[PDB]
Amino acid sequence: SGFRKMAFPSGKVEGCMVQVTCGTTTLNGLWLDDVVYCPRHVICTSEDMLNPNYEDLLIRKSNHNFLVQAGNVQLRVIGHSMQNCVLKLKVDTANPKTPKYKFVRIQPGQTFSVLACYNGSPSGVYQCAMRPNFTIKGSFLNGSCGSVGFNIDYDCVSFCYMHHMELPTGVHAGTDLEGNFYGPFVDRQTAQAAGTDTTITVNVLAWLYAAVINGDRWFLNRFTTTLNDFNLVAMKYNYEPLTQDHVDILGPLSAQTGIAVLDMCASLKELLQNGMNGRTILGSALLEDEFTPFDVVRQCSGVT
Amino acid sequence: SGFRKMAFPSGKVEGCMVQVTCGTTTLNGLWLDDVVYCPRHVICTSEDMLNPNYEDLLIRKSNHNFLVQAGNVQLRVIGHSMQNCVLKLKVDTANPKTPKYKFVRIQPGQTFSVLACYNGSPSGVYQCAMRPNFTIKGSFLNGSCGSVGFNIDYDCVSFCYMHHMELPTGVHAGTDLEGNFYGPFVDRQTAQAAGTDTTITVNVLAWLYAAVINGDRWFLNRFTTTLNDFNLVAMKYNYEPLTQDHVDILGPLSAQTGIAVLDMCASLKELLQNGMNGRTILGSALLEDEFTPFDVVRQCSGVT
Ligand SMILES: Cc1cc(C)cc(CC(=O)Nc2nncn2C)c1
Ligand SMILES: Cc1cc(C)cc(CC(=O)Nc2nncn2C)c1
Repeated sequence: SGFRKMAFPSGKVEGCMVQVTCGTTTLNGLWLDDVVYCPRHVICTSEDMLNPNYEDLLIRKSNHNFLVQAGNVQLRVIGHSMQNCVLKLKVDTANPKTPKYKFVRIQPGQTFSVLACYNGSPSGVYQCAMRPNFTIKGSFLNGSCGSVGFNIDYDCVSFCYMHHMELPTGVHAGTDLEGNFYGPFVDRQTAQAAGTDTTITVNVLAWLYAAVINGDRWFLNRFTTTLNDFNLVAMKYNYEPLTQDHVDILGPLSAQTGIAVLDMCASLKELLQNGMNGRTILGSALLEDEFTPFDVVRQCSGVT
Repeated sequence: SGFRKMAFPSGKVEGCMVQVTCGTTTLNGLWLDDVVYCPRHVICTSEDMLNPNYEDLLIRKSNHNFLVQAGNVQLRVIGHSMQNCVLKLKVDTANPKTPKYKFVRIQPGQTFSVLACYNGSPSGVYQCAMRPNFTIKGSFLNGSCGSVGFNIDYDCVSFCYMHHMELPTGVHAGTDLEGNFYGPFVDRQTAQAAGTDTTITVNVLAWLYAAVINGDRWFLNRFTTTLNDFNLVAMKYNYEPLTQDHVDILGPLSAQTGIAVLDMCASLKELLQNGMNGRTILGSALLEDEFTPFDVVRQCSGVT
């Protein structure tokens, strides 16, 4: 028992991190097979970032201008191309440590682990959620760009995120591995509105089930609710509307605990309307939304 | 910017995990050089665990009874010995993936990453603190025993913890890598009092400095305090007494932010006496004590 904000073991991803330098900018790259993927802003100086013409900036660069180092060994760049906001640097050597992998575009509300890196070296790993507004609340300093987000299903790493920037508000924006930004964000140093964010209702409910499984039960009540009634409360408190698809995904947790999803919704309703009253759930004094129903099942069953 | 409960990259430790089976019990082992380290209770059946005579149980076991598998390959056991609560299984092959390592005994209040494993396979990684009462609040199910805690300084892994058991209260107990339990705990299925726990004051102050660095400043006030006055408040709220050694370790964070340690203590005093008033600090609605001053400096500077 016990429930923690657990990240995936990062080893398979650590073996893919490289340092990419172009001119005076250094950031991280992801080496999979004979291709290194990195944010295209590696070709910019901070001066260019105000309004960069990436096509023009990339034309002034040749394969020999992209310095790729994997630990202490230099990779020979034999091709370069821009795909959306990522550069793909073809190298003459396939990464011997390339794990089985996929590139996936996750949905808002889904979770993933981030391996924060600097100069191609791993600094740490943490679990986070893609917010409903397509930002992430990470921990990224200058040089962290190119650090990636991922999930792991047994031996296959699904890469879902590459870090590109910090918004003026301190939240983080990035792309899938085809270079497409999550959200309306552009790789330009400009005012960028992240939309209104909401709490991931299905995740909070999943976390309440994890709390019951692990012994924290004080919030369970004698009430029930309907999806319509619950959604009027979810609206007031800036929670995502709960759908039958969300109830269906909570099925296994409802079956394991014997607590009907709408009964757990009534507990969540009372917690929203009355607060925690100075009490905690799984060591938290707020309603946690960074665990999906899949994460709860995985952690509660010990999937490796 | 941003501040997360970051774990160390687990790759170097993942390469050391093996599965150890003895009779009908399977748990995790740590393979470093030609030695596999695992909890000695691998030789017990649940029946033995009520009051085990480990010396007698181990005498009935031979090298061929310890089945050690590293992924899918079998290791040949050529020696076995018990050191405190750990078994050391000498194998005929040195782990090719053995990183530079040390065995260290951490102090209460210090933090480390745990690589949770099942059947010798990694499931996830999370950061936690050794509580002042020498327990840890982890996430461990049946089969997680032998999972280890560690810190990493550049290329050297300092192993500090090996998981052994869950107390009847749901908190976790384990040993250093020489098999010595942290705390008064015994590897026996019996009633075991974990002492009174307290909040790690120096860590909360370190986390308040991290909050100021990352923009969360609402808690800063016009007050100061003394170590004596602060400790009267720390006593009332079950916080560890702050010492000059703790103030000295907070030195770098005080210098970086320009906020005197006793001024930050006055903010902490007001937060203890008045609460958060429904506000948050770094995404938390409680005072976080699982970040040491070293962790804050490391994360705020991007150490790899
Ligand atoms: C001027 C400029 C403009 C853009 C669009 C991107 C960057 C990189 C960046 O913000 N990186 C970073 N990652 N975490 C925190 N920070 C500061 C820089
Ligand atoms: C009966 C008995 C007695 C002892 C002293 C140890 C064990 C292993 C154990 O408790 N392992 C475990 N690790 N996380 C959660 N749990 C249940 C079993």
